[PDB]
Amino acid sequence: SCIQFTRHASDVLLNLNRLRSRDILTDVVIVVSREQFRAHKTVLMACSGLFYSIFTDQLKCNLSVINLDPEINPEGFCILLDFMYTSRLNLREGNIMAVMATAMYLQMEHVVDTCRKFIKAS
Amino acid sequence: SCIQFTRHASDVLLNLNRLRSRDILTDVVIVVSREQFRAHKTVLMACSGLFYSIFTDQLKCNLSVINLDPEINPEGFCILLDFMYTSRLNLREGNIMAVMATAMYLQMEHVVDTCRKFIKAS
Amino acid sequence: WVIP
Amino acid sequence: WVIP
Ligand SMILES: O=C1Cc2cc(Nc3cc(Cl)ncc3Cl)ccc2N1
Ligand SMILES: O=C1Cc2cc(Nc3cc(Cl)ncc3Cl)ccc2N1
Ligand SMILES: [Cl-]
Ligand SMILES: [Cl-]
Repeated sequence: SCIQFTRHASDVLLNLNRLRSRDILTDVVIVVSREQFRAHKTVLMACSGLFYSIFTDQLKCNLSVINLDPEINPEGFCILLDFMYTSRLNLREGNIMAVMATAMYLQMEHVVDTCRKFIKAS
Repeated sequence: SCIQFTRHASDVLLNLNRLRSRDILTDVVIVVSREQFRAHKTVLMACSGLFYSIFTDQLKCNLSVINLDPEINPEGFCILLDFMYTSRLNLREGNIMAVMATAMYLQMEHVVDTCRKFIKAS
Repeated sequence: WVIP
Repeated sequence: WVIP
């Protein structure tokens, strides 16, 4: 018999993104080639099958630095990290291939699905 | 020119609640009288003006235990912690007064607003 | 607020 | 997915 506040989840995600932009309570650095990205482990886990597996591992859960596979493109990762914290995906002709490949590696099934759909249309 | 995934924020909150239920990456214990509640500091900050103030404080940001004011009712807190992680508020005749008082203390303005509306109707 |  |  609960009541529900429709905008609550969106408002929570908006505040988590504000914490990220101000580097507040970030507890991990994701290294992608020469580029570094600060984030919250819980948000990464909630969005990605790969980060979920990494941070539930009894040894990796305690690492402050995670290095991604050298094939991963820093721009594709940046677009996906922004999507994790906003629900908004900056999908463009020039980045769609790098975004899909990064989403497959990160195990973000809904992003992989829209990339496959957008590629099929063209 | 971004695209948006409508269910993303709700899915993120659902996964954060799953992490809470399994006690994964919880980094704080909230003590309310004899009762203890494990949670994620970032989620508490995203939902509450009080926790936002506490965990942005250069000294308190590093505490693993937070003790609430002894006037705070453990059941009212539990109902509000559940709302933070689900968007669902278990508001009942027998708990509305304790829920409103706890929401005022935690600075959760939308919960305070619906409690005032529900009290006014009766 | 809604009835979910 | 939608146009926001
Ligand atoms: O496409 C995706 C997105 C995703 C997210 C998560 N994260 C969780 C899943 C569960 Cl059941 N509980 C807690 C968490 Cl944080 C796992 C796999 C995938 N695949
Ligand atoms: O009723 C409320 C809910 C709430 C949440 C937060 N938390 C934040 C606010 C901002 Cl601007 N950036 C980041 C965060 Cl985590 C502060 C005050 C209140 N009042
Ligand atoms: Cl996804
Ligand atoms: Cl609220």
